[PDB]
Amino acid sequence: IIYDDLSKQAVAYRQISLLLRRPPGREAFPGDVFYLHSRLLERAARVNAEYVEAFTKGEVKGKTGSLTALPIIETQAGDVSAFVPTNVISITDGQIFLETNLFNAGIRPAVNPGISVSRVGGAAQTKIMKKLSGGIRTALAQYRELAAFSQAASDLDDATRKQLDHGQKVTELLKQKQYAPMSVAQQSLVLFAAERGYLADVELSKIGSFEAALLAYVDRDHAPLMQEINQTGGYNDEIEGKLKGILDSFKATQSW
Amino acid sequence: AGAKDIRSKIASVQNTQKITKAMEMVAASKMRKSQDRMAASRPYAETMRKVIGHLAHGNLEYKHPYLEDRDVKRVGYLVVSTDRGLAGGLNINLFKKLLAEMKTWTDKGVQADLAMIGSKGVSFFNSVGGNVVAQVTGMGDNPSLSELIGPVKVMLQAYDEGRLDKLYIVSNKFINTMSQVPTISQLLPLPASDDDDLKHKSWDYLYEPDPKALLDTLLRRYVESQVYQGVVENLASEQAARMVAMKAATDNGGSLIKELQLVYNKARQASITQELTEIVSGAA
Repeated sequence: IIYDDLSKQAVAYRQISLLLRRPPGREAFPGDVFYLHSRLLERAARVNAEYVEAFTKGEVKGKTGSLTALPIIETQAGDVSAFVPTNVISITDGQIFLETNLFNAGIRPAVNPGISVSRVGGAAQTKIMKKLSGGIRTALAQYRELAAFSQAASDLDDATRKQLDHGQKVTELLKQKQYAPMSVAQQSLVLFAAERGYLADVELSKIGSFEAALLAYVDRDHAPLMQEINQTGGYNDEIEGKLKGILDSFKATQSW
Repeated sequence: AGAKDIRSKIASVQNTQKITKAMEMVAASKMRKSQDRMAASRPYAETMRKVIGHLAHGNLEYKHPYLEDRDVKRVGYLVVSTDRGLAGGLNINLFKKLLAEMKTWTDKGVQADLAMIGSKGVSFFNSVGGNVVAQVTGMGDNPSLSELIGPVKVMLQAYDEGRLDKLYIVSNKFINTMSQVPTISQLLPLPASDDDDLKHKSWDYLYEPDPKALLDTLLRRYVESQVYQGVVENLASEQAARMVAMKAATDNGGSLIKELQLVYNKARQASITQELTEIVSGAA
């Protein structure tokens, strides 16, 4: 379930409540504005099979149902510390923070690491995704901070240089077109290529081409592995070896 | 904190930003004038070097203490620094490179020796405790060779007395308008510059009064000239470094204005909301 703007709902409760003369609080919302978004969102949940069985009078056995919620909040000037944004951050299991400076720089989708978090944890993710992703999040946050200080003065010590190159290539690798979804096999190949070092010798202006060619290469020849990884998200040494062969052979044999 | 004093801060930082922009413009222009003064310093030194090559690599190649190579027992550095701040790390980078090499020689048991141009280096190596035997300061943006004569004469006296075996100049190099680098180069004993020609057969100088006397005066003038060239290049490097530093400062000041204004506007809106809540909830 998607809620397109909970901030506009909060405005609506402001209008009804103030028209009923209820005394306002911070930013003129009622204190009941926490309870509003609380009881709405708290319905979204996953329920155990005993509840499903008791509810449906035993017509469904052993299954477990769920409702997944992606609420949307519009916030002024990127201020994450205003009242209603802070209330909803206090209710969800995490947030995805989109930064206008990244978006204007053409880095899209403009996800900001460090502020964005998923408090549920890696339990949601599949095995191959969890193993290949790992510390990519904090590496990106640290790359951005390092770029902040590197802009200020010149102190380059060769590991800083390679950290910067890696971070810049990863950010160029993360951007993606609108209405262009890609499956877990494609995502896992992309992450594998990024973190097993294969993007060495590859230009930043070539990164998008490198991906287009690689996904076409794996769609053409080693398709059965794609079917396997899309069926079960299993990370084995056998599958790592196959991926290693695919990336070795692509990097050595193909062009982009 | 409080929106009236926040607005006061905003005005103050805006005024600061204007003045740093002005300083960037001025630094660029001064860089231009000092790099014109740099080119005029070349011809004197280079024609002097052609004469010195004619005599020193000619068949009349006298063995002069300035011209000969001997084992290092003591070593000296002539060091150029600014009289003025806001130049970024130019002085500190140069001093770090100097500290590295000065450590390397003194581990060989070699006593170090220092002569300082500009007051920043004087203060720095007084804090470090370096062995400073001569200094000149307050030349500002109008250096002159006659002022350099003192420290270089001291170092030269120690050199031909045999006390110092090698003598460097420590200075930044104005490689580009956009980039500069700290350097250490040996000025005594005379480096083995290629400086080869055989046309001297056709025009051999009539040495009045003596050849060796003229050669000594030429070497002394050459060392003086090289020191002046290094000083002028370090001045141009100072102007370029201050230019880039003021550019960075102006940008950071603007980037701080854009945050203080968000704080101010949020406080403005909150104050209006709270006062009007008190008034409306105050009635009846």
